[PDB]
Amino acid sequence: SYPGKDKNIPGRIIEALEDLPLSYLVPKDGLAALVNAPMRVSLPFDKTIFTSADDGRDVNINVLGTEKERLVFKRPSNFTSSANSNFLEGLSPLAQSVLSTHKGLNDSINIEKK
Amino acid sequence: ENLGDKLSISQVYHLAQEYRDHAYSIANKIGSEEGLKQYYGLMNMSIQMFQLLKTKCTLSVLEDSKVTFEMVELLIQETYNFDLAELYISSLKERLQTHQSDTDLVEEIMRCEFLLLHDLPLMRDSKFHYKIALRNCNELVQYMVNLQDELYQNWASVFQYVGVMLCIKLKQHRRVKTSFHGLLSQCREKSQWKWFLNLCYVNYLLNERFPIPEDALQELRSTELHTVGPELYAWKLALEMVIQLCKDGNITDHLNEFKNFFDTNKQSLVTNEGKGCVIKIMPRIALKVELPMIFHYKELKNILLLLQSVSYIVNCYDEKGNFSRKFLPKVYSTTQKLIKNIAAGGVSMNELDSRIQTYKSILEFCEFYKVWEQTLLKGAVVTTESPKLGPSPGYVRLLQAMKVQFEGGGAVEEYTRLAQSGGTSSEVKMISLLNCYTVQAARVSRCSGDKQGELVEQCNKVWLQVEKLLQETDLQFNPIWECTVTILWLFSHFEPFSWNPLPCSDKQRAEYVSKLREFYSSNKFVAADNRFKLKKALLLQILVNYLGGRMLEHDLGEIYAISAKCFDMCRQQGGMRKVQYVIGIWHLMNCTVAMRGKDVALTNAKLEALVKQITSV
Amino acid sequence: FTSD
Repeated sequence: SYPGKDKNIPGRIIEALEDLPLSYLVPKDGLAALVNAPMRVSLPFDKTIFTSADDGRDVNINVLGTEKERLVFKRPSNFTSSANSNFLEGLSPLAQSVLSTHKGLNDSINIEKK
Repeated sequence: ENLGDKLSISQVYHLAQEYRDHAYSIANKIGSEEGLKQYYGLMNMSIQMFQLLKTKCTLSVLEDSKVTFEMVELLIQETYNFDLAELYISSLKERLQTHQSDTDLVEEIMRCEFLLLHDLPLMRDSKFHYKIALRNCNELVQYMVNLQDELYQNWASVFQYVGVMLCIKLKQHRRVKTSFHGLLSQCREKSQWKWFLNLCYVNYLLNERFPIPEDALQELRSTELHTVGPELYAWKLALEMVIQLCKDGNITDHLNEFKNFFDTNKQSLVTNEGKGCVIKIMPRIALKVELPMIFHYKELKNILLLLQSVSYIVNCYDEKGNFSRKFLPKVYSTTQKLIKNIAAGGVSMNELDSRIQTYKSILEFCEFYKVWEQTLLKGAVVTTESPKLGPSPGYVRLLQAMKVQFEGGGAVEEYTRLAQSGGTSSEVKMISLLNCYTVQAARVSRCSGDKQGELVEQCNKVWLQVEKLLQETDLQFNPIWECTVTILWLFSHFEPFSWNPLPCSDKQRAEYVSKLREFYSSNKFVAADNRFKLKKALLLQILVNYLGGRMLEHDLGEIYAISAKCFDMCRQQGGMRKVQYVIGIWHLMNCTVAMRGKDVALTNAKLEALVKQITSV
Repeated sequence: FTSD
């Protein structure tokens, strides 16, 4: 003969748990994968070429239009800097010209999938 | 006056190298849709330059190689032209194989296979291609072991590892476990190679929650710092830490070995930061390993704290959980400082892109384990916002099913659906199954016989899915898990814990009751040191002592001290009132029997106020 | 504890 006996309250421990999820079981799903990823295993190829200035070969780099290919670049998931605060400065002069020259091919294409 | 269009060959090639390496310096500076076309402009140029040298020049076999490689590296890391990059690598290979008997071309030819069988199929991420890469990678290995030279035995071991890494991607988990052992069994003992491959095995099992076989566990403990070097060793330490956190063990010894390590090797991870780990298997067989979270000193302490913080989640109420409510947000800021201050390079923008994406997942773990610490301490799901997938499969619809069970809604629908779909981890499958068996067993007791024929039916199913997913995972060695299995069997197969206890043999009672004694004898309010001790989980400790005090205690002063305690504990976390009540009836008997007069009076008032609240509006 |  105890209080609320007559009421509709659980009387046995298994019943007290119907609206109690075993929340002391904290899931660790994914934490090991956080150690293990991202992971790169790569193979260096450390060998110089075109050090011998002895080279009488020379090239006329007027690329652009001239098998098959049509390169498509990867739309990255994040910007790598936040916009809350031009990138050719530092290029050597030969380089900067070639880029002004072939400004037409810098009509690339960025897309995404896998 | 200078030329710009009839250049030496070394100038053409050094211009491809400059356009690339300039992109590698503005990679962490892209903030706009514009700046992206600048970055990929500099890469477009570098790729088409390397193509010029290949078509408009005559190159030696070594120049075709170092050039074709440098170009393919960019096709692979910057475009989706995987079919194309595979053309260049197969052509370069087929050429090198014409000269291969009058010139030494093994390093180049192996490096080609590595691109066809490892680097490319991973970036592709296509089950069809993986299935082909493996066909080929096996054909390669099965062919090289028939060459007795010491080089070809070491390269087969390299492609035996490429063979495994693919099976993991193809989720052919038996092949994975079989090969990893055949590979490790052949590697020269106590070698940095075997110890790296082994670190890969252990970490593979943890990702699938598979139980870690004994030899591998000793191989991990026996890793020597001076044969494996501070990068691979900080990985060995990370794995042991994670092994404890998984069996809910104690991590004090581990956080201290990490401190002994850090006191003598911190500069190795800061000064050497960037240069990676190189595993010299042989003269001219050296593999580079980059593990960014584990190898760079700052990045490691941030991971390492989130683990220390996930262990103390269950302590929550008033001590070690004060460590978690203090240090989970610092993970979030120190993780946020690693994103704002990300620096190139000189790696792809997309390398830095994915290292950001891992940092963004670490952010989502924190916004989760705060919602969990809020559901322990308060007995309800804060649910909140929406636009998150949960840092794992359906941690959202687990959190959302729990919010249904909390609301008395049963959630038998949600927990079966969550444990039915193949995408969910094996652990979350189990948490969903136990909560099911708990709700189904609760009904067998508190339901009539009309609904019970169907509900005795369900309780049997759901119990065996639990017998299963427990026996094939590493949870079977987590004491908090084995004990919760005991608690629930006894509660459902014994009166007065179920109104309609489920049938069982005398032998099965002898089993489980003898179990509970080991747990009870070792966790009862008289604390020791062994494999049966439990983290101070409140709900768990309370049920262990109600259950255990009620079945194994015979003295009456003893039984009064215990029920007095259990009863007072229940206030420590929210959402406990209906358990506090069933405990107070129990204390109320023990008081009346022991004639503790006043106690029978107070406990009546305490139970009157609980009935008032349990039936509130 | 807690470095920088």
